[PDB]
This record gives sequence, C-alpha cells and structure tokens, in this order.
Amino acid sequence: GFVNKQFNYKDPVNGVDIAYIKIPNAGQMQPVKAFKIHNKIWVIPERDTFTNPEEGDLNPPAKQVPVSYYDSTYLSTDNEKDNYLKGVTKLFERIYSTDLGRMLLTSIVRGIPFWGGSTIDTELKVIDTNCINVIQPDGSYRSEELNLVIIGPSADIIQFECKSFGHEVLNLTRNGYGSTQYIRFSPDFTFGFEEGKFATDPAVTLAHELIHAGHRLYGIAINPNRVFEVSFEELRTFGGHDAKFIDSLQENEFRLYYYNKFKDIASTLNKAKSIVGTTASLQYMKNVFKEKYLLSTSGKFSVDKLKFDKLYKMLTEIYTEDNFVKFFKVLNRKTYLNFDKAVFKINIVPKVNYTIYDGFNLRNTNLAANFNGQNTEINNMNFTKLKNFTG
Ligand SMILES: O=C(CCCN(Cc1ccc(Cl)cc1)Cc1ccc(Cl)cc1)NO
Ligand SMILES: [Zn+2]
Repeated sequence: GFVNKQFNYKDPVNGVDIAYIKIPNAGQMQPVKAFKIHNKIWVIPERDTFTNPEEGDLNPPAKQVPVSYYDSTYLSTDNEKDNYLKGVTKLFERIYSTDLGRMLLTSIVRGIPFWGGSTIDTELKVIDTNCINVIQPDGSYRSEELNLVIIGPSADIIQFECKSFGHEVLNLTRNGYGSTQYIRFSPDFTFGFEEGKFATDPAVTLAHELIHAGHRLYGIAINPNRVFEVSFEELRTFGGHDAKFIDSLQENEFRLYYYNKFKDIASTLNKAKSIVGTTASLQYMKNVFKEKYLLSTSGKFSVDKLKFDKLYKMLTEIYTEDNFVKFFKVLNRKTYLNFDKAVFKINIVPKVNYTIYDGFNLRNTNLAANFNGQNTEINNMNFTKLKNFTG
C-alpha cells in the first residue's frame, strides 16, 4: 500500500528510512528516532517539545473549549512509540484505501515547498526550514528535503494541528511557496460527540490535518486572522454546511489571489539561471515545480486557468473532512465547533478493534449497523472514558 514497510520502534537505524534526525527548530536539540513511511513523509513517535521550544513543558496550565487532556508520561515508553507508529501507519493506509484519500496523499507528496531561499532572484535554493538533518555513521548530518512530519502531541494530548516553521520575510503558507508541515496528532485518543454517544474516527481527524497540510504545502492557506470565533481555514477544512459560511465573493478574492501567486512563481522559474545544491539539476527542479503547480516547445512556464481552478478546487473543496466522512462511511459531528467535552483512550492497532476498511464499524458484526462501532456505550471496550481537564 501507501506505507510498504511495517516498521517497529525497536528496528535498527539504517540511515535511509530509519534514522536519528534533528528538525529545523533553530535551537540545539538531541536527535530523535524518525521513520520515513513514504517518500517525503516522516513520522516522529515523540511528544512534540521540538517545533516550539517555548512549549517544551508537558505539565498542564484549563482551556474552556475545546475539551483538553494532559498526561506527562504518554508517549515516553518504546512500546507506546511502537504502537503510535503502527497506529499512524494504519490511519495512513485507511486514508489511502479511499479514492479521495489516495488523491490527497498524492497531492501532498507532489507538494514540494518552493526553492525560494536565495538572495539572487535568478537563483533557486531550498529553504533550510523545509529540510531535516539526518545523522550519518560518522556523526555528521546530511540535509534531507521533506513535505510532511507526523509528530506526537505537545502538552494538551488531544490538541491536534498542522503547523510549520516560518520565514523572516516570506509568508510561505500564503504566498504559494508552501513549507514543510508538522502535524501534532495521536492515534491513541479520540473525541466523543452527540447525535446517543459516539466517538470520532481518528482517520477523520488525521484526514482533517492532512487537508490543512495540503493547503499549506501549496501556499494557499487562509490567514488565521480571518475569522467568523472560527477561522475561514477551519470552516473550509471541515466542509459541508460550515464551509458555506464563507461567502462567494471572499472565495473568488482568494481564488484570484492564488492564481496571481502561482503567476509570480511561474515567472521566478522563467527568470532562474542558476541552482544551489549538488544533486539539484535546474531543469529537474523546474519540472518538480511544473508538476506541483500543474503549469503549462521553448521551456517557458505558464499558468493554465482551467488547470489552476481545477487544482485550487481540488485542494479547497474536494479535499474536505465532510467528503472523507462520506467516503469512510462513518458518523461525525455536524459542525466544526463542538462543546460535548468527552475524551476516550483508544487502541486502533489490533484488527479485532479497528480495520483499514471498516474502522470501528466492523462488518458482519453487531458494530457494522447504525455506527455501533463508534457507539461508546455499545462498543464500550474500544473506548475508555477519561477525565476531561478541569484544573
Ligand atoms: O481543527 C483543529 C483543532 C481541532 C478541532 N476541534 C473542534 C473544536 C471544538 C470546539 C471548539 Cl470551541 C473549537 C474547535 C477538536 C474537536 C474535534 C472533534 C470533537 Cl467531537 C470535538 C472537538 N486543528 O486543525
Ligand atoms: Zn483544523
């Protein structure tokens, strides 16, 4: 499938897909064991105390809404790290099992962040923050380009997000460039909603984050200071009825702003005369971007409007949490905002508990009908209710 190597946390390092790495945090970090599960995608089974050294403490503060959960010990043992890795891999395979999921992951892999790191406007150069440093046998580090990192949560165990390292001048997630995305996520816990008490399928939560990743990799994310209190980026990602709270005129304004940023990238490509890096042919990197941005006898690049509009709508309207819900054939909350306040400990790793094809709604069993697999009372053995953080 999507992840052809069924990695174990204990597997020895090989420096190609199982290696100790440093993320571009801009601080001195100890190297952590990471796993390249697919091309351009790594998984770090560690609590996220690296992406933002300011939030390196796993102690609790309580956050009113959404619901929160704190454990300072979760994801500290090798066995938890193994289960985390297997849990994330299973969810990647669950997403990939769908046509929409297969599409989104392919779009993510092609979404290489733009080589806009040079001082000279005619020179292409990778931006350091879009790379990881991979340890070699002699202790030196080699720079590796990547699109996506799945990382364990920071202090609030159930606070999941798609974040990335910024630039001093450039707004990478809003200028068309894109930047490497870090998703804080855990397959080991889920949220309950009401419709009757049901649990959110973690593949839906993961697909949600990969939708933000998709936007941010293509540099088309909606500024987080554009709200409704809910950001347009969040409404768009969730989709369904909630996405329609973004008016037609704001939607056209964004569509046009990004046709223009894609125009600027196509021109930067056309003016490029040089390239930094050893294994980095100028024509190879022009083709990477040509493939990513779906650009159109002389080598001069252009933005086809019908291709742009198709690609833009692909990322912003087809890749939505709502459509993944329809594809996974599961039950999910009706609106993005949800104040139910119910957290459940889960184990989706065993086939007896959760499968790539049915999720918790196992076929040919009492759980296949009426989303009983997601019913926290019917399938009570699959969901251990935890105490919500209060103080
Ligand atoms: O979108 C996010 C954050 C997670 C979204 N949450 C929904 C939410 C609920 C209440 C408020 Cl005030 C704001 C957001 C988590 C969430 C998911 C499922 C459920 Cl059932 C409840 C909460 N990250 O990309
Ligand atoms: Zn979100």
